[PDB]
Amino acid sequence: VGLRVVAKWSSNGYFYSGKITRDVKYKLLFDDGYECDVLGKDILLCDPIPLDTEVTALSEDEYFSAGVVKGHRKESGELYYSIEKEGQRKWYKRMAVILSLEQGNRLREQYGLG
Amino acid sequence: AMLIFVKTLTGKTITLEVEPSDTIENVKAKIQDKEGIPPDQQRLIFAGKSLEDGRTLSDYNILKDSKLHPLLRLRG
Repeated sequence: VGLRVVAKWSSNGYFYSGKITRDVKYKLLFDDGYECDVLGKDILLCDPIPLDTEVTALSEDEYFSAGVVKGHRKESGELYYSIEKEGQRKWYKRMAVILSLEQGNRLREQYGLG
Repeated sequence: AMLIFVKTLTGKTITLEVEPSDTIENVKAKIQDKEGIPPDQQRLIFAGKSLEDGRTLSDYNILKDSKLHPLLRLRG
C-alpha cells in the first residue's frame, strides 16, 4: 500500500502506471487521474520500469507504439522515461509509457503481485 | 481491425477496434458501447483536429500502419 505500480483493469487490456491507495483486490489511483478497484492478479510491482523493457509509449504526434526503456530521470517527484524506437531515443512522461498485455505478461514472473 | 486509444474525460484511456473506413458516428457508437456515453455528448479530436460526423477515419488520415495506435480524445 502506497507503492508505485503498473496495473490493468481488464482482461486483454493495457497496463497503466499508478499507485496502491488501499487494500480491499486493491484500490488503484492511476497517474491518468482515475481511481478504481483492480484485481491483485492484474498488478505489476515495479516502480521504475527496468532498463530494456519493451513498453508502449505515446509519441509527440499522439501515436502509441512499442519501444524500449534505455534510461530513467526523476525530476522533483516526476519520472521521465528515455524510450528508444527504431534507434531513436526520446523522453516520455511516466503517464505516456504503458504496457500491452504481452509486454505486461513478460514482467509477471519477476514483479507480479502475490 | 486496427487498435486505437480513446481518452475519456475521466482520465481513463480505453481501447477500440476500428476499421479505417469507419465513420466517426460508428466510433462514437462504439464509445457508447464501452462507456455508456451518448454520442451527442461526444466531441472527438486527434492532434487538435476535430473529428466530425458525416466523415470517416480515412478522411482524416489518422490511421497508418499496424504499429502505430493513435490517441483520440474527447473534448469538453
